[PDB]
Amino acid sequence: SDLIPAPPLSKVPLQQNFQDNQFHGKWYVVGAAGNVLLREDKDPLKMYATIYELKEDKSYNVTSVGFDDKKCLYKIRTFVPGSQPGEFTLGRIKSEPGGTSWLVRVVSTNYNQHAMVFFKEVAQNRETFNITLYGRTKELTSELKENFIRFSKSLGLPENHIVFPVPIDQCID
Amino acid sequence: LVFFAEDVGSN
Repeated sequence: SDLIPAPPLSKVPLQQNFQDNQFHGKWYVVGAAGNVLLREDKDPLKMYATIYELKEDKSYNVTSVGFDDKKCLYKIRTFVPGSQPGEFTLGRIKSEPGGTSWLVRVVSTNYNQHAMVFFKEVAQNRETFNITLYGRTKELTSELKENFIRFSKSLGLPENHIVFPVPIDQCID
Repeated sequence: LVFFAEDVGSN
């Protein structure tokens, strides 16, 4: 009808012995694959950054920097530690209608260079999910590309459901 | 969308 079924959590590995204070900091969104498709309006999706800030209570203050309409956009929220280290939930979700509970899981990371992070939504029977490719820089090697594509496909996503955003020199640096 | 990945849509 619109989307690919969200794969079981078994299909989604977790970074063994996840290290809080080393995943902290800025990650560029250099790749994105999701079951929800796009508008393809204009055609290129701009690159954006996400700053993970570790707090005392082990939650992350998550600030995302984007650029659109001659404006720098800032999206601030909290990632609450989930059942296993490397897993997060989205809390404080109330008020504005749409009880969307998010599931966050760190699959793999260098801490120093790359990370791949799984995202799952639960809201009204049909579930939206995406995998995000993070890098400490904006560079994208064919090796990292191919790695990500194959990981996407193993979760049931087609080639055309995978996006590699064009790098920008505005807001995100 | 500008924040097309991660916890999409929120707020």
